[PDB]
Amino acid sequence: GAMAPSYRVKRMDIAKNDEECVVNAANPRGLPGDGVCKAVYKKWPESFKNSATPVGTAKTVMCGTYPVIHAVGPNFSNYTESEGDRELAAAYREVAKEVTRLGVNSVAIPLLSTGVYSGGKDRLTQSLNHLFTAMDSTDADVVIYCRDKEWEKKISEAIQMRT
Ligand SMILES: Nc1nnc2ccccn12
Ligand SMILES: [Cl-]
Ligand SMILES: [Cl-]
Repeated sequence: GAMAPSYRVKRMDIAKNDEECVVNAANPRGLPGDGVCKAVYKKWPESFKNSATPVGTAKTVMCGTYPVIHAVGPNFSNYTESEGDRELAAAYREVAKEVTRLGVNSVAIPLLSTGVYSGGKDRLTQSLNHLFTAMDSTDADVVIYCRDKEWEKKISEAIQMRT
């Protein structure tokens, strides 16, 4: 575990993370995809061997000794708000199990279902709160990776609020 487990946020490419493992915002078929998934495919292509897994699950594949946790959030274009909310919560619970099983002291994580799976809605608060529900009982240092400056500010404020 980390000596004083923390949450941090950084605005940069998750493929350049400084953590002991990465969470991919994966599609269920293990395809290269776009966004986080495509940068992850370019950085760790070996990790996409038998990475396909259902919505609401996480499957870890090693790239050398570096663990890539493929976490499949729901595409809110396809799910009802209610069913999507349940699957998004479940994907993060499966991430917490994998991070714990791997015995890592740190993990790089994107906000699942906030990009091309958002069904065109702002899901910063919904996705971040499900991340906290899952990860709060783990002792890994969590570093959240985001793209836009307003998202970095809002994620940083939500972390600082609970400290
Ligand atoms: N994950 C994330 N970071 N910045 C943004 C901006 C829009 C939608 C999702 N985002
Ligand atoms: Cl960058
Ligand atoms: Cl997404």
